[PDB]
Amino acid sequence: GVPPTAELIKDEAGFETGSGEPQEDFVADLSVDQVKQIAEQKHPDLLSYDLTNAAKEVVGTCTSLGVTIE
Amino acid sequence: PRVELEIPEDVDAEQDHLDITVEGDNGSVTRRLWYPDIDVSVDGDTVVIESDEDNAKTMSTIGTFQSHIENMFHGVTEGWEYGMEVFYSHFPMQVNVEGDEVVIENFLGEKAPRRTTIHGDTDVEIDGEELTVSGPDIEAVGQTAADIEQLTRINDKDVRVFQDGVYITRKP
Amino acid sequence: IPEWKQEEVDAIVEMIESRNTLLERALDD
RNA sequence: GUCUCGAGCCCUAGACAGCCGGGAGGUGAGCUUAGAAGCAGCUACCCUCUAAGAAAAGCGUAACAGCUUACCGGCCGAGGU
Ligand SMILES: [Mg+2]
Repeated sequence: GVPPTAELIKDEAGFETGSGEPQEDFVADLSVDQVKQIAEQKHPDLLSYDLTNAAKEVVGTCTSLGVTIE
Repeated sequence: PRVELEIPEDVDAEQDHLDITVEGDNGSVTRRLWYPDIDVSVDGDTVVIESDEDNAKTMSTIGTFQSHIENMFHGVTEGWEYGMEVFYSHFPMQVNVEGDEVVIENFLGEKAPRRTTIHGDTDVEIDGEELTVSGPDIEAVGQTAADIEQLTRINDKDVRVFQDGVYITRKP
Repeated sequence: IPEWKQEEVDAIVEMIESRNTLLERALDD
């Protein structure tokens, strides 16, 4: 019953709407530990065995919005 | 080129001159396979189609002869069957088998019955809105099925509106 | 002999230690 | 239409074609929009599982659905382009 990826990002970022062009226009920002929490929740929604690979899937939506990493 | 077709155990094949006769539990089919320098013979339990010529035109008929023989094999054992469905929008169409021909009455409200003679030892059986054309000779069976569909061909009016007629549904 | 077909055999053999033709190929050696 | 000659690339580690099977998750990508979920538009076009499987090639729907596409596996077996 866990909600989609897009929502959880907007929760722990502060911003709602994305941008017309991703990566070219950075909207929000996420840290190392912040993205680690999202991967902890989605387990059945993701096919990955290790916790490492689960994060890669999540990032596959962030950069295509305008979210830099620190 | 030389092609060898191993004849099925159910089947027995004889041949004299240019005619080949193939017999099985489902009946017999005889065909005349005639083309320049293409010899078709029965060497025991194998039918041989050979020629010293190997040009495009000769190779074409050789491939054609093979399928004709393989089809005769299939027809005298498993047989050939085509399925047809009779569809009508307004006027109830009457499709029946009368002797050696299928008769279609009241087609599009016509007074005059449309009809077509059945080819060879082909059997046409109708179960309500379904028809099944079958027999050993795919030529006769395939034609009879096609003839029935062609029998309700409409030239004068828009076919997208007037679609009544028996259609080939299942092809072997 | 496509390189991907060679890299595959090596990858299969690596798992045997620890396409059907490539599986057999790996089995053989 | 057919005959002859030459060059490139592919192929028994199985080519070309056909048939069978798979064509999967993140999530309906984001934006736009009341909604648009491969397929209105703009922009991006990224990574998981894996033998493959597009941020979707052609239809399809009001939008979905659904049908095929690439792509992978099998059957077949000799030339294919
Ligand atoms: Mg007119």
